[PDB]
Amino acid sequence: LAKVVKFSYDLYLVTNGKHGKRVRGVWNGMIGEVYYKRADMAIGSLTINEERSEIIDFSVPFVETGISVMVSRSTIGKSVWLLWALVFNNSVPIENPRGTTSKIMVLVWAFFAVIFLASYTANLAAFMIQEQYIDTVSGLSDKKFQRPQDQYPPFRFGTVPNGSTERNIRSNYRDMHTHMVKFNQRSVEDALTSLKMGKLDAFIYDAAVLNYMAGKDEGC
Amino acid sequence: WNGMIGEVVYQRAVMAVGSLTINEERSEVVDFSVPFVETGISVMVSRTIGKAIWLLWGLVFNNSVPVQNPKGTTSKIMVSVWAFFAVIFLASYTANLAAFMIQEEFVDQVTGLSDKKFQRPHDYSPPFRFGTVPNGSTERNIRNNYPYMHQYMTRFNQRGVEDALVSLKTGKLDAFIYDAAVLNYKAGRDEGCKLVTIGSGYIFATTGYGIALQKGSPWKRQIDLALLQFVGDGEMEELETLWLTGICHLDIDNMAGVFYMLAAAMALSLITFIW
Amino acid sequence: IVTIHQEPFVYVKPTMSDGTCKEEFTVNGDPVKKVICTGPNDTSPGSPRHTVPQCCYGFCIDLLIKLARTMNFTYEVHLVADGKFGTQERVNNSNKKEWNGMMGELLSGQADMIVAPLTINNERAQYIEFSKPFKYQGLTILVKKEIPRSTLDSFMQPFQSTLWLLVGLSVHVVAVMLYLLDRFSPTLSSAMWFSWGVLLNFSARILGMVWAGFAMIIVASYTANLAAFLVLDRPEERITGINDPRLRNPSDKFIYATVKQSSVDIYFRRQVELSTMYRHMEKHNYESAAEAIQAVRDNKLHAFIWDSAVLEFEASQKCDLVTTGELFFRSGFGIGMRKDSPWKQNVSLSILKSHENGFMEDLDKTWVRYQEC
Amino acid sequence: SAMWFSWGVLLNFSARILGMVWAGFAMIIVASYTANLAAFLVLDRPEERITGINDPRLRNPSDKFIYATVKQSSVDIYFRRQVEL
Amino acid sequence: GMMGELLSGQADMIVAPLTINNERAQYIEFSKPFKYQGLTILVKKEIPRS
Amino acid sequence: GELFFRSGFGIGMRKDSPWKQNVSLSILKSHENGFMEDLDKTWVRYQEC
Ligand SMILES: *[C@@H]1O[C@H](CO)[C@@H](O[C@@H]2O[C@H](CO)[C@@H](O[C@H]3O[C@H](CO)[C@@H](O)[C@H](O)[C@@H]3O)[C@H](O)[C@H]2NC(C)=O)[C@H](O)[C@H]1NC(C)=O
Ligand SMILES: *[C@@H]1O[C@H](CO)[C@@H](O[C@@H]2O[C@H](CO)[C@@H](O)[C@H](O)[C@H]2NC(C)=O)[C@H](O)[C@H]1NC(C)=O
Ligand SMILES: *[C@@H]1O[C@H](CO)[C@@H](O[C@@H]2O[C@H](CO)[C@@H](O)[C@H](O)[C@H]2NC(C)=O)[C@H](O)[C@H]1NC(C)=O
Ligand SMILES: *[C@@H]1O[C@H](CO)[C@@H](O[C@@H]2O[C@H](CO)[C@@H](O)[C@H](O)[C@H]2NC(C)=O)[C@H](O)[C@H]1NC(C)=O
Ligand SMILES: *[C@@H]1O[C@H](CO)[C@@H](O)[C@H](O)[C@H]1NC(C)=O
Ligand SMILES: *[C@@H]1O[C@H](CO)[C@@H](O)[C@H](O)[C@H]1NC(C)=O
Ligand SMILES: *[C@@H]1O[C@H](CO)[C@@H](O)[C@H](O)[C@H]1NC(C)=O
Ligand SMILES: N[C@@H](CCC(=O)O)C(=O)O
Ligand SMILES: N[C@@H](CCC(=O)O)C(=O)O
Repeated sequence: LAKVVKFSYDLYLVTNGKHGKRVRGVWNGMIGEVYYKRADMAIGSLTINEERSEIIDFSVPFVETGISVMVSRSTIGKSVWLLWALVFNNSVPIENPRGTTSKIMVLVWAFFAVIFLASYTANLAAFMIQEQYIDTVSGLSDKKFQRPQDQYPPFRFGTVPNGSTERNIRSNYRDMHTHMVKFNQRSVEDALTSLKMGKLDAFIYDAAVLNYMAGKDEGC
Repeated sequence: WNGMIGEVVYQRAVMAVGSLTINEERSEVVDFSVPFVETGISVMVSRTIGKAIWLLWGLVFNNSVPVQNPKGTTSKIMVSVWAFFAVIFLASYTANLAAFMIQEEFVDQVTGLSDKKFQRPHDYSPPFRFGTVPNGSTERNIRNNYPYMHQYMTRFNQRGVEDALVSLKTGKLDAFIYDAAVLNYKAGRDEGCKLVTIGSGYIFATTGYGIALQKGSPWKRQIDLALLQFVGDGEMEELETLWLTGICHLDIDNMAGVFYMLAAAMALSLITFIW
Repeated sequence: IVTIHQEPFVYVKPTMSDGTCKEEFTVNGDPVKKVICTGPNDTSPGSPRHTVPQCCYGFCIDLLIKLARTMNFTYEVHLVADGKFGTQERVNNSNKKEWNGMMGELLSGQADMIVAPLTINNERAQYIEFSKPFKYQGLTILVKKEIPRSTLDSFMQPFQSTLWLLVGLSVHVVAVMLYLLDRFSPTLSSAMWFSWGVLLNFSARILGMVWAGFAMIIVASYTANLAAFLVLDRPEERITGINDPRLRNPSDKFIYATVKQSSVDIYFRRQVELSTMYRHMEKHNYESAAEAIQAVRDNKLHAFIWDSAVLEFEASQKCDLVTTGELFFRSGFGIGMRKDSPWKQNVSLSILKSHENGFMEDLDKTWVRYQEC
Repeated sequence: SAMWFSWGVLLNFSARILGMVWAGFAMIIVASYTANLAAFLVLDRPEERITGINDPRLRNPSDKFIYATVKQSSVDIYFRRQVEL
Repeated sequence: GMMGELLSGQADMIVAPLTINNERAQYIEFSKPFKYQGLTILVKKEIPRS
Repeated sequence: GELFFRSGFGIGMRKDSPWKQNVSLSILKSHENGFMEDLDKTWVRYQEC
């Protein structure tokens, strides 16, 4: 941007807080820096929402991020008996068919039995190769996230506060927020460690950051 | 001299930038820059002890042919162990075959210009035909190296690269010997590449394309340094990716072994007819 | 308001008697909100240009109704005269360049807002101002499922390379030699039964052993080939994404195209390394997305390059069509307006608010995520 | 008696029927184990190291991947001069 | 190294696999390359499993 | 398989020198005939285990 728009920039990073939050009418973070005319613009991983767009002017988005959930991916009619014995081809001594039709259907049924065994083995192999998408939850609209107290089994989800995700959840789902606040977490790396060791089940955070963390994870 | 070399020598042009190969006779009359793409010459072509053995060995494959029954407790235990080992061996063999077939790979060919067929194809009853285009570095090199090969090539002389490609595709020609970079590009951009180059071009001159400047021209040092600068910054790879890409960047031995084994078994059976 | 006929976003249907359509209901019981749009008839070049009031509904119409509810204004919806979104085209008078389609109608004052799946890009943004994107999606390729279909019951095992005739000749020879050997050795029915059942049940023993081993290894290879076939083998000549040689190396055998005077056309024109694709596509670029989709269904086409949000919906509706999972040039659908205008900030804020809550998710469920398979 | 037959059923009134259905169970479980192991020894294959120089592991150094060249050579100059490496 | 030996007069030629690059070519003179080759990565990517 | 920074092994020499042109001419001539191929086959293409 500096090359194209032909401007020179003075770069610094804010220590007043996280990306942005309004505490008692006073903004903090990069949003506070831009809003109070202490900086001309902010370049970090800053999310666009209605609350921030009301006070400042956002540019066009240059990478798509929503909110996402990360998990740890933790002598005729009695021939049926002989026919079924040959289905498992156990060579059970019972009798001997003598007719041409008898021999033909015996051979056809032996061929059918062997191909049925082969198809079963192949089907099991193909099923084992395929990887089922074993997902803990369908998404946020899931019943677990909404009312964990109203359901007997508990499960743990949390986020990093003072972010866009916390504001979104506060505005939308109040019971979910009240359950999530007591399970609050400090950092993204701390949340990943907690997910790895099992202290937490689901981590709700930014889509791009979680995608990058999943991509470069050790152990996949 | 005619062509780009003629233009450069006779001071009509300061330098030539086209696909110009570096060799000795041209270097005697013009100054060449460092090569910026490696092009040799390559070839394009078209695509109870005595009776227990049978009982045990038949018990390996669970053929269920009633013969007799073991008596020893140790014998029974070892029979169960050996039959189970046979079963797991079959399971592992099936798994190995599945892994083998699910694995896939491709073939290639190397040979060389000095192959017997390339020297004199008269040994092959239908004499396979190969040819070049004249007015080129490849034709001059082949004339200087093997006059007999050039004399044979004269019977299949032709003009264009696309003409050679269509002749190979239609079966009117067998092997096309030509500049390595051009043949590599054609192989890359051939639809399905029914045409393939013999390995990489490394057999003959394996020189490179250069900027042919006038003899003693002051631009030589600057051009060489600029080209090496482009090579060092990776811009050369960027240009190559922009301009030179392409698409292409049931048993014999085992079946013969099985056939030999069954034939030998039958033959030994027939021989043992007397005793 | 000016808009265009795009099936997932703007359905356009004829009226029943006079400025009214059938009062449809969603499967969830919520009535469908339809609006009256005055637009031209089906055929543009071969039919007279007379406007008729049809009725439009869909994703974009619901979004427009929500906008009018939030930002207090009334609307008069009409369709764009030609079925073009809008590009900068050379006019054959004065050697100038001008905007056509919805872009031209908006810039000329004929409309005050473009509520349609209008792609945001730098070419259009230099003359009009977009809102924050109300959709995120890229370009993708629409194809079909196999030439006609996939095989049902795997043709009872394709028996790839059966060489079955030679195998049967070998078993016939072995059976004949078995009968000869047994007759020589110190029993037609017994030998025939043994020959058939040997697969399952001095020299006869060894012949039995070798035959059992050979049939055993044959069945092992057969099981392995079936398993390999039904674990991996399934694509037969797919144009996997845009990187396939069929599109990278163009030929008249394989035909792919896009919609003329659209965003995809100028996207392919702008790029330098896709000039071959642009030349191969410009010959037979279609007038509208529906016509190109029908041509793909009728085999006049082989691949269609278009926005993912439309092609994925069409693949969901039509089971005989499919789309590759690839994506390129991810972009967004926003709402176009003129230069600095009073509605711009509130439109952007309303779209952001709808994104924050589930309204856009509700629209996706109602119009895009409702599939039949 | 029939106890050994049981052990041997895998290979060799209504008691015979029960033995037959049990033999069928034995065959189906052996086939299941065969398919399981066949998928097991096919799916596990660590390619890890990617042939590319564009592999992310090379671009992002870590403890588990150590790579270097000869000191004071042409590769040293090549990696020094390019600012994106 | 070898470049310093050649430039300081201790040697008159460098007959060795000396890679041609822009930095060295500013001071010394290279012949037409006698071996065309690029860079590559060697690994012990061999897993004696099974 | 990804061969990056394609370059060449050549013979180093000082600035303008009597043996500058003839070394390059001799190397080119050896490339024209099979001498370089002979050396490659003798010392490089000797594939062993
Ligand atoms: C999210 O924002 C919260 C405020 O809106 C913030 O709470 C603040 O947290 C800090 C430390 O995390 C507290 O400071 C405490 O520790 C310092 C250490 O030097 C002491 O000097 C202080 O007196 C105090 O004991 C603040 O008191 C606390 N303020 C409030 C209003 O809660 C969270 O930490 C933020 N969470 C993040 C960034 O993950
Ligand atoms: C190779 O060079 C020869 C020599 O000029 C070319 O022969 C000429 O061919 C054209 C067309 O066939 C004739 O009009 C000329 O009279 C020929 N020249 C002579 C001196 O006879 C030949 O065409 C060249 N081949 C290619 C492929 O360029
Ligand atoms: C919301 O829409 C209503 C329409 O009912 C607007 O009410 C009109 O207000 C204008 C002046 O602003 C009057 O001229 C009309 O007589 C009113 N119409 C009626 C019947 O209410 C109202 O102004 C709008 N809210 C806004 C934009 O302030
Ligand atoms: C855009 O939305 C803002 C909402 O804040 C509108 O501003 C308000 O407009 C009403 C109109 O009746 C006034 O009574 C308020 O005093 C305004 N508040 C502020 C903070 O400006 C604005 O009018 C809207 N613009 C358009 C074109 O609809
Ligand atoms: C639109 O014009 C076409 C062409 O004549 C005609 O067939 C069609 O009936 C017209 N539609 C209406 C609604 O009149
Ligand atoms: C030339 O331009 C006129 C209007 O300027 C238009 O009506 C006509 O169709 C054009 N001719 C073409 C595109 O062949
Ligand atoms: C270069 O070779 C030419 C003959 O080709 C000869 O006259 C000259 O002396 C040679 N120079 C050196 C220094 O090798
Ligand atoms: N970039 C995000 C941080 C992630 C989050 O808050 O969930 C933001 O600006 O809020
Ligand atoms: N570039 C080659 C032409 C092709 C060839 O004959 O090798 C030359 O300069 O002669």
